[PDB]
Amino acid sequence: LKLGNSAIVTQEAANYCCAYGEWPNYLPDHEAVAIDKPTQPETATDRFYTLRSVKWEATSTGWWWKLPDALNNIGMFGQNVQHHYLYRSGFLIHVQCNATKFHQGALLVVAIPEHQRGAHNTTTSPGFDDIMKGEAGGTFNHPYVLDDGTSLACATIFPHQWINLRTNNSATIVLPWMNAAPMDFPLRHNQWTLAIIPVVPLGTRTMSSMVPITVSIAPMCCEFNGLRHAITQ
Amino acid sequence: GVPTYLLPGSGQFLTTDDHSSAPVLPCFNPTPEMHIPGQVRNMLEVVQVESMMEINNTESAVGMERLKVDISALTDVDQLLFNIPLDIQLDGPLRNTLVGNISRYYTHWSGSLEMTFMFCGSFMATGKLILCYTPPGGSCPTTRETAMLGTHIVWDFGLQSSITLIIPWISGSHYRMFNNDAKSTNANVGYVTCFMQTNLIVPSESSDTCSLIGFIAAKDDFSLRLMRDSPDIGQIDHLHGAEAAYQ
Amino acid sequence: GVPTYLLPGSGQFLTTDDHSSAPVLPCFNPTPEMHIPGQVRNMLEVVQVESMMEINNTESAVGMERLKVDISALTDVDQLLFNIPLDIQLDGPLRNTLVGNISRYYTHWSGSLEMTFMFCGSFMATGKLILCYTPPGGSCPTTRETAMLGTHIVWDFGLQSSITLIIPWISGSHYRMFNNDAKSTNANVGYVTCFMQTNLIVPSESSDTCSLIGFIAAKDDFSLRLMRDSPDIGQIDHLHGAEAAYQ
Amino acid sequence: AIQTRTVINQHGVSETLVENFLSRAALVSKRSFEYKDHTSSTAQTDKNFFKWTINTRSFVQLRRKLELFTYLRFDAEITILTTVAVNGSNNNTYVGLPDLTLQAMFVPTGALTPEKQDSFHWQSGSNASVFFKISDPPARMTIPFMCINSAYSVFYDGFAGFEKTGLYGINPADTIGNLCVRIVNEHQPVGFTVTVRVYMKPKHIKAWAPRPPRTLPYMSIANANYKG
Amino acid sequence: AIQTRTVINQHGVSETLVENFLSRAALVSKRSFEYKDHTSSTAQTDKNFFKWTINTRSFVQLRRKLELFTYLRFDAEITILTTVAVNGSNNNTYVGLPDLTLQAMFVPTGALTPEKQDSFHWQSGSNASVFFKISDPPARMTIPFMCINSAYSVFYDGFAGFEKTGLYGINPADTIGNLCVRIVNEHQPVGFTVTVRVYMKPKHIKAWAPRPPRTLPYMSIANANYKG
Repeated sequence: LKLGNSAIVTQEAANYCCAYGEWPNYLPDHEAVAIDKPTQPETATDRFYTLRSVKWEATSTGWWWKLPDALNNIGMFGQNVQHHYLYRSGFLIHVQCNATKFHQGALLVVAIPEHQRGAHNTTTSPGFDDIMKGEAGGTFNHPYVLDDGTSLACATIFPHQWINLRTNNSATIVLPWMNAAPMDFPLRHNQWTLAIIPVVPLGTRTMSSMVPITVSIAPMCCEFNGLRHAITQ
Repeated sequence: GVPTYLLPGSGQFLTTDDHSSAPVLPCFNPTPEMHIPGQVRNMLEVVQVESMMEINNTESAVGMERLKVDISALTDVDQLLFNIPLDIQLDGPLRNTLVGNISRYYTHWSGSLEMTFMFCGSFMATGKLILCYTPPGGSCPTTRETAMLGTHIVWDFGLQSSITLIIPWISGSHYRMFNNDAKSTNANVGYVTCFMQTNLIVPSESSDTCSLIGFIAAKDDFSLRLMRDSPDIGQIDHLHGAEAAYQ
Repeated sequence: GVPTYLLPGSGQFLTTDDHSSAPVLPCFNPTPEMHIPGQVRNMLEVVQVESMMEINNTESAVGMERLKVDISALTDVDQLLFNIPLDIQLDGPLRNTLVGNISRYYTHWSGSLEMTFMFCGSFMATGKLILCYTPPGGSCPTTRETAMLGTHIVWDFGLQSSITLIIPWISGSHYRMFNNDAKSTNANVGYVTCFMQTNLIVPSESSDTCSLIGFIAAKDDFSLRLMRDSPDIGQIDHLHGAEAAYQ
Repeated sequence: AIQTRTVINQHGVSETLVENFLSRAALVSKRSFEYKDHTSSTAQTDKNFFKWTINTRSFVQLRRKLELFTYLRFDAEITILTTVAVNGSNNNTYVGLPDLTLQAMFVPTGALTPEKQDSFHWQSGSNASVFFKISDPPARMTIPFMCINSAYSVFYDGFAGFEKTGLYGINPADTIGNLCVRIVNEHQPVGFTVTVRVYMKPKHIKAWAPRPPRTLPYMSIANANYKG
Repeated sequence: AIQTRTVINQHGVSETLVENFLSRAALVSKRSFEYKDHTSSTAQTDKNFFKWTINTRSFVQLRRKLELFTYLRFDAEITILTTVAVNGSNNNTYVGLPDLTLQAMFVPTGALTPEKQDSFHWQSGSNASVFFKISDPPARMTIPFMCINSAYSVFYDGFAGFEKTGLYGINPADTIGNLCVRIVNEHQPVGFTVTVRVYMKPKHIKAWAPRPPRTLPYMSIANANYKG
């Protein structure tokens, strides 16, 4: 299953979320008016980059990875992120958890457009260290407020699936480009923010026995700007 | 010259007018409007999608675990598990929801809501659970016996993970019928309750305190009218970022 | 009489309006408009023609010999000969050019430039010379080895006198994102560099210090938007010819 | 605590459109700047002219209204209602309120924001200005969509640049303009405390990616920090 | 020294037209003339009326804008924004600002330019005048193309005549007019320092033979001398 990349993820039936009902796509007529030489429809960059499995406990509150914060500094996406000024990509969010049938829990897989997350009880803006986290990503110190001043009770209006462990352990959110910009710089900006937020703590008769939440992201229809341009003629 | 007279009201500034004024800085083509996904043309498709409620009405449970309710083996049979009122602009589960927050921008919010519960237990966490909805005209149920008399459904979550409830024609508004008193009159127009049809039973290796969440959405007949300022956030008037754009 | 009301904004003077006013001194036929050559209908055909740059970035070379760069027999192999940045509104070669000066009247200047170099040596002044253009995302090259990795052309001017470079989609603007700070934020959106592929060799009777100039133009996709006052010349406010028309 | 209910017919859908929902001219910025004759330059860059970067986050109710949606495109109809007030006293019958005019000049991104009421940026010409009076109706300028991307990022998950500190949520784009309002007249012998109450009505509104609203009170304009 | 870049879509060509590029009403001349009651004729030919020969070279930014092109034909829409100001003090409540009118009379070539506010040239009739007030909107006169050749020589490589000295760049043609603004009212007991800020918006603009812009600062209106 999901054989359209250089790396596959074998799982159960797909049940994808068409994020806002739309699929990823490249530049249409917007290519001529945007920054030129965008031609590279980078397919080795579409490798299914599985992030390291964050550890679901009952005492845990949540996790987040911003979509250019993740997948940069590693792989083809990371290398083209350093070599390339600007890019466009949808993201195939795929969230798995090897949780047993006996395990108890709900999990709001929510991908947030522009999660401009605030700090807690400090009026200053969050900076490079507490925004650009990376591969492991940050944890929701206040998942009920979504670290933004918003409410988690209305986080589902965003593109979202639901890991109710009694019925599914798989999420698939097929994110579009999601920017005001047609193409945007991956260094200075994040278009999406995957958020693994348990609205139910992980439940076992033991001390919430171990499940891992393995998160796998493939940049679908990933399109950078072209360094190799014929500057002649 | 065209003979015109100034009407009573000419030269006034109405804040709710559709008069197109003079475009300042002209002949400027903006950034050309491209198809950004997720286009919002109406507030209805905002509230037509599901959104969780603050189902735990206990004030001790605040923050995270107020979006969920705990069902254990010691929670017994014929006990009121949640007592969600179907009223928007008063304190309760219908406060930080999508429909409640968008309809807090409006006075009248007549329509129908589509409130959805999923059980969040183990795969074989089986238990019969009766959900009773009561109309605006009637008393709130306290037992399973008076829950059975009203319009109710029996949701056994042994095999079905998410249950889906359709609510007929909730209609509430904001009333200021008192002469300049600003009483902020409210309305009670429904309740959705929960009772335990049997004991929730679990395997010994799984957790006994099995949890439950729920969502609420709206249908196409849900509609809003007469927009107002939402009193969720007041004017703080001493924000730190303020007086910096003013510099 | 036609019943009119004064709109909010009536009677104001906008400096960017297209309102045709009352023609003072009427029934006066002007001098009838004859076909003067070189008619300018747009600023694009102004910047579409070639114009030299201040290629010598050394501040010691000012005035005349800053439009040209000297290549001698002692300038050796694998040396950075010019380091032209492809940015408009900062100090460098792209300051007193046509495109730079016209796009200094505007904030946004996205498009493509057509920058042309001709060698100005002797007829048999032969030398291989590598021109490397770098995209906005990337570091400036310092050697021939890192010039070869980037998008580059090798221009031997032994037989070809003028070389013609096409630059894909340079896009820069003026940014004032800071709240009332007037920082005048700039942008770096490219570089065009020069390196010596081999030693420039000349006959003994000809000059060894062979010079090189270059031009820059624009294509049809080059365009400007949101006009502003050009800060090339400020208000001096004590001009000698002033207060004489005021007499 | 009276509990009453009414039956609402309510056969309308157009009142919940995004265009009608955000197209209300709400108070987005207001302060009183002290125009009274400054022989000595005291409290500079804010005394004799009204400067405010055009942002919807300055007032809380309208702010929470526009951060219901992630991406917004609107031509902000700016209605500028200036009411002067004479500070001090001259007589008891009528102090005399002149029909003084104001230059409500709009300074976009890439343009020089004025730093005093008599700076050379007021006479730039490139940045468009309206000249309106107190006795006139308030200045209704509908500024167009000023953003180099196609929507206003009322959240921007990122920084203005890869370096410095404090640019989170600060788009290099958007930055709708610097609404700079002065008094064109040279300083009268009597002073006025003119408060510029400017109202923004977003027009031709398209919203994208709708969001949960803000639930705890705000703490800063530039960020979305919270008191949890 | 923050370095940020944005992607601009920018699918427009009409914003770089010559008509839009020079058709901005920019401040071309402004001074305050002392209208206050002259029992003694002091500082004559400039005290009680505003005289300015209509030329685009008086202000530097707009000057460098129109000497981007050699030959220009435009009907100069002249918008005259006069703001009076009472010099001195009378009371503390309201000094009283009268709705005095002004004759913003346009004196072309071959016509007598007035030398005082009560000269007989103000009542000539042949040279067209507008009568507008302070409480009125500013006087928008669109004067036509006043040149005996078919374009305005913003450079004229030559002299007004084969003799005299100092006529280089002085076209016998162009000489668009003498914008002469007075106060029609007889001298009030209280005085006003009225500053006439006239804005020129060139209209129906055709440009010919486009040029390099000016790069060193200007030193005189009449010539193009430079500080090299």
